[PDB]
Amino acid sequence: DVQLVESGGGLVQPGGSRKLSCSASGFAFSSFGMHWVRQAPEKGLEWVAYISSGSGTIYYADTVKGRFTISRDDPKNTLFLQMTSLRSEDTAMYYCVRSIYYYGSSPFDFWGQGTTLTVSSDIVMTQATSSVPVTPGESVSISCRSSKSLLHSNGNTYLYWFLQRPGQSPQLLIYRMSNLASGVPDRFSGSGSGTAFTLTISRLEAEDVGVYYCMQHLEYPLTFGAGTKLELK
Amino acid sequence: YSLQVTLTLVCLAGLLMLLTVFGNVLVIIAVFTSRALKAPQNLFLVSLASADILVATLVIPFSLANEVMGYWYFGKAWCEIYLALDVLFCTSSIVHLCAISLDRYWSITQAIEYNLKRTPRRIKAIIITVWVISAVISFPPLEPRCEINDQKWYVISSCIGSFFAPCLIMILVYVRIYQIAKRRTRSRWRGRQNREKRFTFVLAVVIGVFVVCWFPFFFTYTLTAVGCSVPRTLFKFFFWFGYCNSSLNPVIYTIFNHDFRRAFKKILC
Amino acid sequence: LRQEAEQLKNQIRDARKACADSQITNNIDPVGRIQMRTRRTLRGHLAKIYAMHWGTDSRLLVSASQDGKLIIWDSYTTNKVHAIPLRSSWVMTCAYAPSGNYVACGGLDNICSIYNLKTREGNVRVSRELAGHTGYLSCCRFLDDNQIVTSSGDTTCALWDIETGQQTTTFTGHTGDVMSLSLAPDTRLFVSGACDASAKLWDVREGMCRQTFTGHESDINAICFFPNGNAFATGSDDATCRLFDLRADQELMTYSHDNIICGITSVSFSKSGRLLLAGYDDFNCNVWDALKADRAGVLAGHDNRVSCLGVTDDGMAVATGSWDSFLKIWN
Amino acid sequence: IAQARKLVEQLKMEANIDRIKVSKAAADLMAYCEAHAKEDPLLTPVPASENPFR
Amino acid sequence: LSAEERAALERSKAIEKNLKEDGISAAKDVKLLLLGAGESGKSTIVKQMKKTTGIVETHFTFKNLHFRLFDVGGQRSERKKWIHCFEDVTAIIFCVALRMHESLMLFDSICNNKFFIDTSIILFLNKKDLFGEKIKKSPLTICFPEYTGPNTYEDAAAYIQAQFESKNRSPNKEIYCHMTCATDTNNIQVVFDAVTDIIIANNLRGCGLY
Ligand SMILES: Cc1cccc([C@H](C)c2c[nH]cn2)c1C
Repeated sequence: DVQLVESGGGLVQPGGSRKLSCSASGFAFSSFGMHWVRQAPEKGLEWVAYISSGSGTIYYADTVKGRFTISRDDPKNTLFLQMTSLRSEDTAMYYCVRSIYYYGSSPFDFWGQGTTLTVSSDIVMTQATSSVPVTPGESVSISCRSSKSLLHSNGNTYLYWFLQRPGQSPQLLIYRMSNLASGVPDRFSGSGSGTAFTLTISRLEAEDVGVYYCMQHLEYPLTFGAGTKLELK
Repeated sequence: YSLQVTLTLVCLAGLLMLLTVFGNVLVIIAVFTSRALKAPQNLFLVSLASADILVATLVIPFSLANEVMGYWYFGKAWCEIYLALDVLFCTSSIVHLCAISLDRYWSITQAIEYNLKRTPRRIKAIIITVWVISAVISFPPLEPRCEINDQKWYVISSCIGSFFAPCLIMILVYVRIYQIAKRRTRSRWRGRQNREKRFTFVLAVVIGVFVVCWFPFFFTYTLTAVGCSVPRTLFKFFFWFGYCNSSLNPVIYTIFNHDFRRAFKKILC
Repeated sequence: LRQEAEQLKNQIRDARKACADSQITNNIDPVGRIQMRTRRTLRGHLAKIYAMHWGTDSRLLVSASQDGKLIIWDSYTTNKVHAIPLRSSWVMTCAYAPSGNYVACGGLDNICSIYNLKTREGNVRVSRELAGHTGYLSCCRFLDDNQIVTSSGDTTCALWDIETGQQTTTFTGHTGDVMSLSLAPDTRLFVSGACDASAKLWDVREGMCRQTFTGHESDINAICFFPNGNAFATGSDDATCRLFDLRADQELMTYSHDNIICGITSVSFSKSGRLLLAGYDDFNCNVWDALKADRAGVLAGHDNRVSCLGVTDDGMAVATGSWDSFLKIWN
Repeated sequence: IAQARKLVEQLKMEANIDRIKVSKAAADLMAYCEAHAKEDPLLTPVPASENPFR
Repeated sequence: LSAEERAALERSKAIEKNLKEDGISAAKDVKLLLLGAGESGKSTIVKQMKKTTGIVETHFTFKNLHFRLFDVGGQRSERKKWIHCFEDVTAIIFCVALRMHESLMLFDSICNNKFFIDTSIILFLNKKDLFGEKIKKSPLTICFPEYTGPNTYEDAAAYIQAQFESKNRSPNKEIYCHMTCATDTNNIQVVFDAVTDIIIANNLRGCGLY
């Protein structure tokens, strides 16, 4: 199948230098736009940087400009990200995510394994509460409060959801807040309005427990919600 | 002075400028958006038509303003520029004609190896080169009676570079092509003889309109420059003849191509 | 006992002649002046093109050309979703799956090629190479995601199974080159063309032709089913479109005009079955009324001849494309 | 021999036809087209708004 | 104007650029189509080069010109329907040898068409030694009317070449000919010369000046 193996991280003193390499296999990497996403060791998600499939368009996060650079080489099937002047805040584990963009596309479909790294306006969405006790066999509802309406003139609703297994790499549930991703049971079903977004899960089971996230794609830069975690009390 | 006839003069000059701009925009529109016409060959014609548009829309107004009032109503600026633009555009036109004829000859002779290199890259490079060389030729020296420069060193070099080399190159190339075509074409003979006479006629008219239009003025300009100065009043007519040729040239190339003429017919009606 | 055949033929001739008795519903208002304009200019191709098809989304259309490239356009924004490089350059047909997951094409290679769209690797590739025919292919259609129906130049039409990869059945009896096979909306019957001015309906399960219609003078080149699934119209090199009904078993409306002297390359109905579109081997796309029998609709351009044209499932727009490598969307 | 043996058997299947009358067939056709004429936009042009093509 | 269809559109532009590059690379070669009639014809030519029931394409290489040669030999179907696609092809190849001379009228039929006209024809007479050894003997016949010529040998060959020709009813057609004995390698060279000649003629016809 598709495998993303990355290992370029390590404990680096503040102000040092390091490089990150995410190796791609099992698919045509040369025709995909590639993403960098990091997660704090305690909680939180954020977007690091994105590189186009043709590498003709580059972006970076607010606190990344002037410190980190990105580059990919197609024949080597690997992405190069350089960590320069790393700070004490940079201690977090990362993720390299693939994407593709055309009509009826599903970006951020497959996620990598991640690397361990240690040291020494724009629309924002909030999720509350972050913990709800649930029982198997009972439907649950999830909502993500957004700031600005995401309904573009194209009739679309640029929003995506995700689910992180406890201790495992996160994966996608609903794309464009209305459709179903591949390999996903039909029980899940996204919903919501232009500004208010609701997630519906019917017949919840003991293997779907985890942490949910909401993410928008209407305008760069990206951002991530607080997240909600479930339990099997 | 032509106190009263200036109305007729300006009317005929405006007619000339509108006709030439009409023909040039028509040929540009025709060469665009036409699958059969799509070929690297036509880029030289496109550049020639563009230079013909710019010369007509720039030089003709100011030259018209001159010699109808007898006074340089503008300031010292920007007459220098004006002269530089006027020589640059004339040389552009001439050397684009040179380049298109040279490319055809290159295509007709040694066909097996040549068809290989006709890539928009090379042809765009040639267009850049011709624009540069024209600009280099036009670069020096960069009541008021701001008239054409007459520097002895500049006049002769500019004259030869603008006229003599392209003319001899056209003569040599087209004589060679006519000889080859006659040799190859040594009961439908009606036929072969008619085709022979027709292509002889078209080559003759193409090589003849250019020379009959440009030879008089450059001949007179070469005269009175370093040699004996015997000018007359018809210098103005000789001057205009160049703009007449600029107006003329686009058609003499568009008429003798069946698919090009069909595209013209479609676009007109 | 061959004379019994030609006596039976006279029997059925008298039968059809008696079962019918132009002068009906002629009082209805004419369609009037109908004019279409170009809205998009799909200018990606390089060489002549032959066939195109509309997806079930009425969004993506695929066309084939001599250069050997299939293009999935975005009719709304004139983009290029995919560009498939072919194995055999020469192609005369293409087809779009109802599920939108597969696309198929074939030509002089005498083999139908089926492609895949949705995959983990995100790149298109072949799926099966159907090789049962010994003549040039004419057109392909998808009964469903698992069965394909095709018509070759061997005077034979065969139904296949992509997963099996073998001819599950074969239809024959036209005694001439069969072209332009079009499935019916019911997806249980279809009618195919022939080189001898004959059309035959076929059964997708039983395996033998049900009816055989005649009456034309020369070769036919196009056929398509009516939206009701109870009729069809056929185009031919005789510059004539003739409408046949299986219930009537006789021609209904012979569309003709003295001025036109040309052939026919493709036809297609409208959403409501009132506009009868067609593509002539000329510099236009003649449009005819359903049953009012008047040469009403005329479309200008483009420069070269016209090969194919196809109406969307919803009727928002129509598409065209021919040997000049340009595709126009008329609304 | 084989061609006649096949054609004779084939022709009776086509002979076994009703046939439905052309008058009522045409009536059904006109009724259907008139009934469905309210949907396709080529007859009556739709407003420029809600048109996917500008 | 929106985030992601911006990426979709740049993908579209990259696809268009790749397509144009592939097209400009592919249209660089030359294409000759040969449709030998009858039997004992094109087999020798195709053998002279140095998954069935379909057209076979042969690729050649000579003086930096690789040739794409198509022979519709296995096509048992009618010519009018599939014959047309070859329209934009530089030169045709015609092979005949040596009664059953319906190929004579077939040549006229292929040379006269509503399209396809403005194309030169390179016809081959691949069986010459067989004809010669047949003509030393007196068949004779000749099963033609008013031949009224010498029996052997170049005279009869020239009369045959005058026949099977002269049916060109259009100008600007350059019909070629050759004397192939099924044992010579000169066929590639003469084909190359014919191709070069028709390219020059074409180019001259293009402004043209013809
Ligand atoms: C050297 C040179 C360059 C450009 C133009 C000209 C002539 C005088 C002219 C002016 N107006 C149109 N033709 C010359 C001589």
